[PDB]
Amino acid sequence: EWMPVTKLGRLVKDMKIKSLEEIYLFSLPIKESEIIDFFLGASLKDEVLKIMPVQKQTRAGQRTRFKAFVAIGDYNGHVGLGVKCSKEVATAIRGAIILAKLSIVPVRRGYWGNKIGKPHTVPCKVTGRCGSVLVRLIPAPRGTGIVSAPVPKKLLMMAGIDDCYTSARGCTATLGNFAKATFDAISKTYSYLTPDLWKETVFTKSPYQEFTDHLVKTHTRV
Amino acid sequence: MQNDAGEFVDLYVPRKCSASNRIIGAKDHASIQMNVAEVDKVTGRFNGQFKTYAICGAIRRMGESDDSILRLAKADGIVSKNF
Amino acid sequence: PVARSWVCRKTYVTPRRPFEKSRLDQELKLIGEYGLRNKREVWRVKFTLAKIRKAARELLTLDEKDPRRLFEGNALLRRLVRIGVLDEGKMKLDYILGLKIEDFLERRLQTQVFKLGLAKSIHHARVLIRQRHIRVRKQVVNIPSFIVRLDSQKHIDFSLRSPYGGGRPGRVKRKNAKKGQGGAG
Amino acid sequence: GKCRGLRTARKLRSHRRDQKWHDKQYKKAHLGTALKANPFGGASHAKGIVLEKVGVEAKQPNSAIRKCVRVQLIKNGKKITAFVPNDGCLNFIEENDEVLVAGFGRKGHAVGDIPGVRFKVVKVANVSLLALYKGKKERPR
RNA sequence: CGCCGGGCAGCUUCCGGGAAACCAAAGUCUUUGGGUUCCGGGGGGAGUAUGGUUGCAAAGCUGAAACUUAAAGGAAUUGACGG
RNA sequence: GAAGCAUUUACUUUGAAAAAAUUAGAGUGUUCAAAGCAGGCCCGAGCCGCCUGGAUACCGCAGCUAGGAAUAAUGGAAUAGGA
RNA sequence: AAUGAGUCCACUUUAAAUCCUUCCGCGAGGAUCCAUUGGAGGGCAAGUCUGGUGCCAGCAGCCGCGGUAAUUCCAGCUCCAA
Ligand SMILES: [Mg+2]
Ligand SMILES: [Mg+2]
Ligand SMILES: [Mg+2]
Repeated sequence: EWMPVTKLGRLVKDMKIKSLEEIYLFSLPIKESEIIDFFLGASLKDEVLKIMPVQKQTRAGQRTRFKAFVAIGDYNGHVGLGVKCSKEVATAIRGAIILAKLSIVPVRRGYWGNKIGKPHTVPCKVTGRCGSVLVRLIPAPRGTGIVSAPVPKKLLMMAGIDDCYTSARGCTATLGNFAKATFDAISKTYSYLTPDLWKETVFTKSPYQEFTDHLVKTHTRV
Repeated sequence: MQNDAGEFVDLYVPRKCSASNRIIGAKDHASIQMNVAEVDKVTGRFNGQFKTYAICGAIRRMGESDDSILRLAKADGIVSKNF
Repeated sequence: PVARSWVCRKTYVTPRRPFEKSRLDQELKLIGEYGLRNKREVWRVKFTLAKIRKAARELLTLDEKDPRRLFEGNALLRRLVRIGVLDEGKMKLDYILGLKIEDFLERRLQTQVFKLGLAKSIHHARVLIRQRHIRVRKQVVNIPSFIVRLDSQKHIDFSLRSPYGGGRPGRVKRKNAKKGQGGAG
Repeated sequence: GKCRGLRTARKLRSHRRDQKWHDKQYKKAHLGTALKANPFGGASHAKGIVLEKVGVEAKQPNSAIRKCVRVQLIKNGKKITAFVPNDGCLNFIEENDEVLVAGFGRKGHAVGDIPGVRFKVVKVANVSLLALYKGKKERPR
């Protein structure tokens, strides 16, 4: 049973803030995965991209640990990608799933042209870097599908992006870097500034001051 | 956002920095949002209202958050205009 | 030196990666659920759709009110409407870009014969066509990949010579009846 | 950096072909030394006559005797060494037979642990070697 | 004690970059175009053979191919070893 | 309207001319299709036959033509041998 | 129950034929009227099943497999791809 120790977890558990988008809006750090499976429960799917057997050398031979790459997300605009290393595989997969939940991010979608229905593709061309890997996402028309290698295909399908031309560069056989670069481009969708976002922002109350009376009565400490 | 029929197709509308006018992203944990209290003209007591400024993490890492907040406070009639 | 034509083309394209698990599963679902013979028929249908989509994309890049865009867009939309894969309300190239091969596979003669109640069990609908029991309006067709137009849709029927329309029962029933009446009075 | 001027097409093109001579594949295809050196002369197969049956020791760390034949080609009568692939297929080939010889897979490069052998036997005298191995046909005796 | 210009450098910095070591240039690069010269294309064979050319010579410049090979390398990490 | 352009070019847009076939593409149920260039409609029968097609695009550079004139090059009065 | 693939009378086709097309008569129950090429360690879909061999014979484009319990050779069985 979830007993939260965070102001954000206390507000989430008591149904004071709903719809994770304002947690994103005020850009707060999420430090409990229970928030993420509270809001996005029964829609998150997770899959293991890779288990790699990492090693370090000792005088009594090698010490072999296992690193797990888990990509998570509902298919409607959120992904995270977590990575954890452990002495045994099942622990690594569990920890990678928790870390993937914690690092979840919203995906901006746009139109290739003639903005008719639901948004289906990336809103512009974005590029993520990790190590030597450079992944470039390019807007594609409807019904194109995702034209990619299998790993960014998995990540982009979990993002809810239906149609995307891609391009890569570098040592893409370094699947950790290549997954991280795809995740980087996906997050800089909302990092990007577009003329329809030029309108001046209006500042609403942060959740920490909107429910400060609830937080002083119920969270600390009783 | 704003497909041709007219409705808004966006998860949310992110904040923009009040100094550099850049998007404050969902994983920018160096970016603050600070309210500055107002006082009434006659006795200087807090009257329950405030003005809000958001600074992105890049400005707040340059060291220019101080001067930016001071200029925004000049522009909004906070303290001096002649300081 | 000769009065031949030599003009021909392939009607399909193989996938780039063999042994992709998801692609293999999807086209096996299409084969089993529509009663096809091999992967080549799936590939032929998706090649047809890809060529249509290429034409539609190239027209969409052009300027509106360009005479070529108007002429070829109207012709393409009229063609897709007359074969029934696109509705009359959706008369723009964006809806052309929204099509899927499950829309084209539904318009085959085999699918129509099964869905008209004229034969159960789509595999029985294939062998019924290939044995010359079925006719579009008056023409006997044994081609499971015949693409049925909207106008020639109400006229799918058993042929007048098969032993499901008119008479003349087949050689098996005739043989059994004649050996029965040779064995009896 | 490179020159970007509007009237620099001659410099760009001349530099590109002068630098195209610096990759292995373009030079191999376009110099003619490789075409003259290889015994097939640009052909994909060749016919020859078996001179003797040899066994080549496999490269380390593998250890075996790879059964080959010494073949002298009918045209341009160079002498090559061709592999005889399968478990017993050397016993089909008798001395002074007339074989067909194909490449061995890597476009004039040695393959596997077999040192210096670039060719394999297909169709010892005209019955094919696969049909002989599988029992489909037999030597024309 | 300061200011300006041109120099040889130094410290510091989440400017940004880079595989990293590091670099205020090695930045302003998939958000890729200021001008221009020279030059690389897996490791060897080999800066060898041959022709030419310069030199008194020693040698310099220009410069292959056959053949061979599945790695050779860079930067960091953990150990082991260090007269 | 006869004549000429107060520079001449590049550039750009237009118009003529760039074989057919092939390619793109319109029409047409070869029984479907690859193809082909065909076909379609009434006969209660004089019907001593009617309708319709065999499009269109593209065709680098060089050459020809008519508008624009920003960009880029270029030219006119300095021993005035100037208008 | 249904049908061709064949066998085959006739028409049609054609300069004369043939083939297709049309149509008599025969023509399916292991419907024996018999689907094949490559594979099953990874890349790359599919077995640590069994017998044999024992750094041999062989496989292997490349990493590699084989020295008496071979997921890789030679076979049987069962699977995979077109
Ligand atoms: Mg430069
Ligand atoms: Mg080299
Ligand atoms: Mg086997």
